[PDB]
Amino acid sequence: SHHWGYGKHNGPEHWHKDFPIAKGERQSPVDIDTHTAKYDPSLKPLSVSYDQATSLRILNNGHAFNVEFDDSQDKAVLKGGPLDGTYRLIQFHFHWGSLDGQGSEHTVDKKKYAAELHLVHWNTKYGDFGKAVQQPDGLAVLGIFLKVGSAKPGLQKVVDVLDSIKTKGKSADFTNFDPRGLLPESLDYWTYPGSLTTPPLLECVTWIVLKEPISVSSEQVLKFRKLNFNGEGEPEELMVDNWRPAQPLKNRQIKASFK
Ligand SMILES: NS(=O)(=O)c1ccc(OC[C@@H](O)C[Te]C[C@@H](O)COc2ccc(S(N)(=O)=O)cc2)cc1
Ligand SMILES: [Zn+2]
Repeated sequence: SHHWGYGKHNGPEHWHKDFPIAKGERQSPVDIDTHTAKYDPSLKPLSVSYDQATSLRILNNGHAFNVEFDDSQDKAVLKGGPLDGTYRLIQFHFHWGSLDGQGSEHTVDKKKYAAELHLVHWNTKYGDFGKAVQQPDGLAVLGIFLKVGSAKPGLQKVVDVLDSIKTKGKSADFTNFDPRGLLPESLDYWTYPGSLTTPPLLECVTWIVLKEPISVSSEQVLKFRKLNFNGEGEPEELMVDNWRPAQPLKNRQIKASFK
C-alpha cells in the first residue's frame, strides 16, 4: 500500500524506491531561472474559462486538501497558451510551509514562496483523468504562487471549512465556490513539460506557472497549517511542508509568455 509522505522517513528522498520515475527526465517542480527562460512569440493567448465551474466537495487526502469539481462536461476549462485543445478542471489544491519562507514547489531564481496553488486540468481528447495521466500531454496544471501580505477575499470560504476536514479521509460539501477569486490580475506565465509532483510522479503535465503571485494573509495560511496528515485518532502530525523540492531541469526549456 502507499506509505509515501513528507517526513524524514517517507519523504521526497525515499520516493524513488517505489516510484523510480522520480529520477526521470521530466520531473517537477523545477527552479525557474528568469534570465534563461526565453520569450516565445509563438505561444497563443491563455484562456481561463471558469464562468460555469461547479465545485462539489473538499477532501483531506492525507497529503493536501483538494477542492473537487464536476468534470463531466466542459464547465471550467483551460485552453490556449502552449496547449492543444481543451483541458477540464478536475480539482485544485495547495502546497505550503511551516513558515512563510518556504512552501512553494516551483521556485523563481531560487526564491521559495509561502505556498503554491495547483489548478489541475485533463485533456478531453483522452476521455477521463485516469487515461490522461498515461499521456505526455494528458494534464495541464496552472500553478500560482502565494505570498503573505493582504488577505485574499476569494480564499476565505476555503479557509473557513478547513476545521471540518482536519484529518485524513474527512470531506465536506463545497458547492458554489468560484475559483476565479484565486487568480492574480495578470496571466503572464512560464511553461515547461513536467510531471505530477507527488507519487506516482507521472510525466504527463504541461506546467503553466503564473509570474504574478497572489497575496494571502498570515491568518489565512496559519489555518492551512492546522490541518493534519494523520487520520482521526492517530498521533497528531501537522500538515506542513507538503512540498517537493526543485528537480533537475535536464534537457528542458522554460518558455515565457511575456517580454
Ligand atoms: N501504469 S502507469 O501509467 O505507470 C500508472 C501509474 C499510476 C497510476 O495511478 C493513476 C491515479 O490517477 C493516481 Te494519479 C491521481 C492522484 O489523484 C494524484 O493526482 C495528482 C494530481 C496533481 C498533482 S500536482 N501536485 O502535480 O498538481 C499531483 C497528483 C496510473 C498509471
Ligand atoms: Zn500540487
